[PDB]
Amino acid sequence: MMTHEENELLCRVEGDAPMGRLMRRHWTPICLVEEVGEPDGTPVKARAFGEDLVVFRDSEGRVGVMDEYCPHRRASLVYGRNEEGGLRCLYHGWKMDVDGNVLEMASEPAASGMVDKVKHTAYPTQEWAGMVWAYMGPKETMPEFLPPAWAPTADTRVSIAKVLLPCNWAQILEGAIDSAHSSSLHSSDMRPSTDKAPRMQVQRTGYGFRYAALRRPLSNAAENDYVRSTVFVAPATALIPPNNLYNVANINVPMDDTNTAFYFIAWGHPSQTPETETWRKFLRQTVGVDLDQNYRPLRNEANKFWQDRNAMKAGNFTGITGFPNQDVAMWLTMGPIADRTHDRLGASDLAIVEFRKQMLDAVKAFEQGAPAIGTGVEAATPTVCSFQAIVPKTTDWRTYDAHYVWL
Amino acid sequence: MMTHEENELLCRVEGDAPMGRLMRRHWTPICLVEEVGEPDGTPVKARAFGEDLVVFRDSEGRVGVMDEYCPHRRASLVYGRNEEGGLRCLYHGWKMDVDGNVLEMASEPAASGMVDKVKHTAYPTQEWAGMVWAYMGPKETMPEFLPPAWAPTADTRVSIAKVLLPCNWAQILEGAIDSAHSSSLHSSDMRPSTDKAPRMQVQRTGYGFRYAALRRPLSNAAENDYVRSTVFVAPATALIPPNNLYNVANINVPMDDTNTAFYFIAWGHPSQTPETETWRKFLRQTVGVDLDQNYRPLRNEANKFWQDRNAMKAGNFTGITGFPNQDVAMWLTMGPIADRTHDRLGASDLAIVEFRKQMLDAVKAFEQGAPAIGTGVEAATPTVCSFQAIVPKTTDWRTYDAHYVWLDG
Amino acid sequence: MMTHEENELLCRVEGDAPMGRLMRRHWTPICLVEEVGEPDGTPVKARAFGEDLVVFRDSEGRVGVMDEYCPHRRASLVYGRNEEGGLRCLYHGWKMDVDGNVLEMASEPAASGMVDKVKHTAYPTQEWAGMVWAYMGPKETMPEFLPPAWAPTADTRVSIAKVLLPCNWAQILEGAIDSAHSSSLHSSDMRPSTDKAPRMQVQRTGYGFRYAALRRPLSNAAENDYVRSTVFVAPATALIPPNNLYNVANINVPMDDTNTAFYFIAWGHPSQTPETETWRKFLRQTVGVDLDQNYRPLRNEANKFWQDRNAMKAGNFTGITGFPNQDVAMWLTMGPIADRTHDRLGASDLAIVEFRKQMLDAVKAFEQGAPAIGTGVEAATPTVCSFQAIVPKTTDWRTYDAHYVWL
Amino acid sequence: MMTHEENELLCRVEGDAPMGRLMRRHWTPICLVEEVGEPDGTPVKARAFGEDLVVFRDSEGRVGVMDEYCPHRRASLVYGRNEEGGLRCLYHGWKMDVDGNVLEMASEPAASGMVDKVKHTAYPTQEWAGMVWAYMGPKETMPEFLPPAWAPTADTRVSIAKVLLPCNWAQILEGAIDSAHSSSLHSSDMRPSTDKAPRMQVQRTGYGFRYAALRRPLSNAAENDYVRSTVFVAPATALIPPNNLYNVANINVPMDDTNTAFYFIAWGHPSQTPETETWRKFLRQTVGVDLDQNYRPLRNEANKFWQDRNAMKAGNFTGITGFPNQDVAMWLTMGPIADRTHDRLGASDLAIVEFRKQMLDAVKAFEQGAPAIGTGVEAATPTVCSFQAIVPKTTDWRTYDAHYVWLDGQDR
Ligand code: FES
Ligand code: FES
Ligand code: FES
Ligand code: FES
Ligand SMILES: [Fe+2]
Ligand SMILES: [Fe+2]
Ligand SMILES: [Fe+2]
Ligand SMILES: [Fe+2]
Repeated sequence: MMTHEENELLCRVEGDAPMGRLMRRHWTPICLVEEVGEPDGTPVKARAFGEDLVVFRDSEGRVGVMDEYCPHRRASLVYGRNEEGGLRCLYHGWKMDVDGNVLEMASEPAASGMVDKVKHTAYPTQEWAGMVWAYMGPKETMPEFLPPAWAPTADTRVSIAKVLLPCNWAQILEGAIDSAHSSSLHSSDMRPSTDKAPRMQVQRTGYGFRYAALRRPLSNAAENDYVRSTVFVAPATALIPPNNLYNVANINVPMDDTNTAFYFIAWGHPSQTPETETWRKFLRQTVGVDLDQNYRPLRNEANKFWQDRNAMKAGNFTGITGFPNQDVAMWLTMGPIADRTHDRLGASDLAIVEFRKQMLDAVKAFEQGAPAIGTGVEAATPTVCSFQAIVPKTTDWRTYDAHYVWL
Repeated sequence: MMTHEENELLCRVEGDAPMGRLMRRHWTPICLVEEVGEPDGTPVKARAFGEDLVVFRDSEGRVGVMDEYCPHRRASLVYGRNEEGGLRCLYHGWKMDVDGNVLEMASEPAASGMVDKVKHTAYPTQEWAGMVWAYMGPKETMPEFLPPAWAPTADTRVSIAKVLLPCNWAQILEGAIDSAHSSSLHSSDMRPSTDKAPRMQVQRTGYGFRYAALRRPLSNAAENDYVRSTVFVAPATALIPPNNLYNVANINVPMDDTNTAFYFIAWGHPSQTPETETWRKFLRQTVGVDLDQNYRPLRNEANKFWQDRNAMKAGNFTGITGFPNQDVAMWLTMGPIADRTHDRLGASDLAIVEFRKQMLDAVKAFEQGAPAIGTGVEAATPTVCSFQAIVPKTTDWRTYDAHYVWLDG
Repeated sequence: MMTHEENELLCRVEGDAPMGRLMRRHWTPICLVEEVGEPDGTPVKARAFGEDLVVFRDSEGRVGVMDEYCPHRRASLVYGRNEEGGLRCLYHGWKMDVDGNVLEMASEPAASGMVDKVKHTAYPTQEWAGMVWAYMGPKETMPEFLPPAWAPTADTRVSIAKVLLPCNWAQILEGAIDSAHSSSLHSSDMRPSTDKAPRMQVQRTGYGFRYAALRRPLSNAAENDYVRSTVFVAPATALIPPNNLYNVANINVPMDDTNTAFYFIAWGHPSQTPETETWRKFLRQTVGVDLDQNYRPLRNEANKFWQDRNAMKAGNFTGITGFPNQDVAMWLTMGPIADRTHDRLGASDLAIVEFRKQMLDAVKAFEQGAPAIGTGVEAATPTVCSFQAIVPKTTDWRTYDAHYVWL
Repeated sequence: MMTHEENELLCRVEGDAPMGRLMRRHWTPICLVEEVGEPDGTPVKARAFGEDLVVFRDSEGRVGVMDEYCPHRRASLVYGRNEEGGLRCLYHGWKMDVDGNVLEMASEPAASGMVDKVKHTAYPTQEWAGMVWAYMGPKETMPEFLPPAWAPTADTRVSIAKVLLPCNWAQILEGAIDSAHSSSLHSSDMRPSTDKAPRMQVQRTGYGFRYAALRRPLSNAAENDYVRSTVFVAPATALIPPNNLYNVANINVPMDDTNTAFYFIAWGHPSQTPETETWRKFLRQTVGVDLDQNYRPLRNEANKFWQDRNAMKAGNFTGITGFPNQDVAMWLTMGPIADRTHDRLGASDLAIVEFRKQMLDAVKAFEQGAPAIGTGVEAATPTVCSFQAIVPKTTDWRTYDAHYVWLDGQDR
């Protein structure tokens, strides 16, 4: 049984919070590449770990991620002019480059003490797989940026739905490591199985854990299992089981203690992996249709996530369209921070139990001096993958030589 | 560098707050005269210093400013019947006059002495320069109402834009004593200088301070300065440099700790000064177009103050229309109470630093029992004015004998 | 100069108007396959040549295209129940199959054999390339359905934007055979040339014509021509010059005399050709963003097609987003039926002149009993293709051996 | 098969049109009582047979129905002041009484000979059964006003849904003389029968016709019939079969050739008949929810009458809420004026066939000088009533001694 205090430790990320300090030891997505446009594009507002950030791509094509508020008198830089190699605040014309250097102050003299040497909070960035990433941890702790398990290479197609969700990251992450839920919630959105009650096994690792959900297959149940294996990559990534054509990953980024940037990714061979808008349409996460311009969902508690009771009477399980929308209805109705003090977990919760244990330990150990889970030598790499396959009851799923879906 | 505690002391006005108590030693604008209409007109809701007020113009034409909540069981009087010399609560028919006497209790037997016992809290009021004013301090401290420096007399055209802004008053006031910002923020809304970096000087006074921004003028920069002088009139009024035709003033009234009634005033000779709707259209502060019926801006953070990025690519500096809306975008994005603990000020902030020093000092002194800054003998006058002028480098600006713009210059 | 009577002959299609009789000798797109759904799906409203149609996919997966009004008392069958092998009107329960046989009249005695005697107007249909096609000509004139030039085969990716436009088809058609327009209208959306004034050459065929716009190339304009060839496929199809990756076609179907279903198609090899939603987003034709649910544009004359004057001052040519929406602005402002009586045509209009001449000749010939242009032996095939290429000055562009783009 | 010319003759009512003339020989509902308010109430805009009307209740409680446009320069009197025994035009202050007499002209010299010489077109009116009625025919043809069949007495509860529909009156009327439609269209809205194909029989009368829909009952089907008898009262009223508690009638007033005021009425003993808002909610014809403030439906073609495809997949027949909205979807999708030249009518259409033949004869006869159908000693009275009952096959339904539903199971 978790305690109130453990819940807080697990979930809070703003400012002081140990869990944030840990998370900030990993490279984090801040926003989509598509949001920042061309050189001199419109500046973008973002939010990670309780901090408001401005993101902008300068004349040379470099992407900056900085504190949103001007270093001078803290007007929002989102309104500023992005040109001639920096972002210029509207108010008194201080201009910053993408590394946070103040290149100029319109109403100030000279250069030696205030003009150049003043440095606006700004983080290292990278662009990869359709996202802008930043390292928001102590600077001297920044590792080399390496390909995530779900975007191994410059030629993988990566297609992203982003949805800003008004609840804490941990209940969303839990929903990616919860194989049984597909067999209820997603049962109108379907495998060689109808088994609703899979056996769970978890293998902890240095970066998180891998787990397998074992279902009785429709044929030769005596002989084999339907294995679906998911990878938990700490702090807040799941590699969930692929389909026959492409892979699927979830990364979640805490905007603050009660909001999360949810990224749902189709990835694989370009000829077998949907493009962005196809993927969004399939998921019902189309900007302008399912989401507003800020990728916030139009489905909400007051319209019951557009649930359709007549669809449900007709045999549609949830009456909610777009399987992630079905997920969201469940997560948001748990409240801004799910109260895990009131859970009644079961066999199906095994990987969620492992998540809670592992992450609580990892944050206490980190606070006492260990490496942040999944950093340095520990890291997951693209050798890590989820998969699904009919497997011999006498083969160890943990040693099964599965690779990501390609060609 | 201010502490959190100094920032609280400067900014908070509600209830006890020292700065509220200081500010209430001065007559305060409550709402526009336009809002109260005619005798027996619709009652108006206002808020000052964290109090909800009802304002109304009775059958004899007198304006009352009173606590909004009925003294019986505290239903809002804003819904009541304004007629026959009083405001009558709908609920049980208690009727108050402009001075908060209860004239009548519809359901109370004249038997009891109740009707003459209850007095509703109501403030002394004045109407002047198109505003309803009230005196919200301890009554025995009420001074004679004298004209503001920006409304000298009955023959002055005074044209007002009112905007209710969801931030704290002090960040708004600071935006009025901040000469350098025009040269960036308002650069597409232009004077005989292209100088963006004015050198600043202040002269402290009994009622606040005057400051001058000096810029190199376009011609004869060798021997002359372009002097723009702004007057800070404590607690929260800036006489901003005039143009060639008319004067510009700003008075800010805290509605509470995180909201302010902003009044942006064109005043001068009628023949040279725009009318109200012309001024509002010029500033894009038109009720029904830029503002709702309560004078709240339709521009906001969610719509990004209607900033148009294509206009900015085309060369417009802020892509925001109406110069005060460009100011508002900056003030509001600093958050409901700007955190000055995080400022990094520079040369261009000298008046703002002065303001913080003087007001923190004035509030401390006032708590210790000194008179509230700018009251009694020390009060600003119509002779105090902002000014703009090409001035010889050998003339001390503090010495320039300026008058407020009138006719012919 | 065209006369009023020639303008009407060319443009009108309702009733027995000869041009509509001519067009109905060709298999015609009625709606997209994506509107009709699964077996027993929601019936769809369509309109072609002045007739309101209902389209539905029955329980066996067959598509019907039928007069919209019930043959009983003419209630709309769009509201009917699509199930159990047919479409049943709500009012008295008459049930039709996709061939317009009445299977049952809920309320009629079976004895007075009326159920066998009543047939409902229903048209032969075909599904191909993501569209539902019908043959709306006299029944015995129905030709074998062959693949159109832009959808050669079952392994071609065809991605379709559909827009319902409130003007007559012919002006929309003309817009696809008007090469010089790209060099103005679409100048901010572009090429091997900045020649704004192409010289024009046309070659008539039995199914339409091909033309070439010849531009001065970026140099070697002494040696070469930059050739873009478009193919007019009568009556209302334009195969437009490819890009280096995929092919583009336009087929327009008159809904009536003043409205047109506009189909703008990307087609080619699946790995080089965008998916539907990608195509629609590129063109700003996304349902729910640019279009309402009936595929009508939200851009219109009262909102000036969302023309942004600020973008124009910043150097964007039109201030209108999505190049087809730029064309649409121009077409709809010419009025419901463009008044060709008041054109002042120039050299750039040669292909438009050919079209006017050929279609007026075609329909005049057809009234006197000539086979409809482009039917039978003369019909365009996938060997007929548009192209674009530098063409050393000394070659007949007419002899150029282009194929569509594939890999 | 009707001709185009016969369709036009049956349906058009504006101005000269003979059907318009025929219909105007009957007292006509113009609006609901509840629209006219109290004395000095807000003037009401109404429209019958192609004329725009203003309706107001004056200071003394009387109701006027008059040409909407001021007799002076034709400004709308709907905007005028209703006070001091009259309606005064805002423009130049001409003031008219409910009889159309000009009481005053604000700007005309007191003894300008013009005052008591201008008469504005104003019709005789009657208030009854929660409606304002007017006599819009030639004044010397006006008959005494008698109770409608469906509102026999001052003690009767009458509850009305009014809906302004954008189609011609005749296709709406036909919808009420079409027993078979209920067994399909209204099959999710349901009786001692599941028979979908009633046998039909008609009995012509001097005011219209009665018809009987005969279905096999669910018990003793070989001996007994379930009889639903509807009465058509010309020109545009149907007394529809009652239920066990109360009575149901439809009166339709053409607003012009392509718009119709539809009144749908529950009536009977006050303790057995729902109140107005009850009835409206049940039918989904509530103002502010189903209808705008002018009683126009928010359900339309563009939103497919809010047809819910999922409800249909779950087994609801039409996916449209409130049985009249189901009717309306069918009527309006036939077009502003249904084209009867393209019908293919079967046995179920017998009452509609009869209505078409009867009303085309009546308007032909009338145009040539016969009395208007259903005027005079010929008038339907409250003795005429629809009914529903199980009846032995050996009994003639024409003979069944029906009375309108009243109390318990006893007559009135
Ligand atoms: S607040 Fe940004 S430059 Fe002054
Ligand atoms: S609350 Fe105001 S009179 Fe009672
Ligand atoms: S109108 Fe369709 S079955 Fe009667
Ligand atoms: S128009 Fe009515 S009084 Fe003149
Ligand atoms: Fe899920
Ligand atoms: Fe400003
Ligand atoms: Fe074009
Ligand atoms: Fe019905």
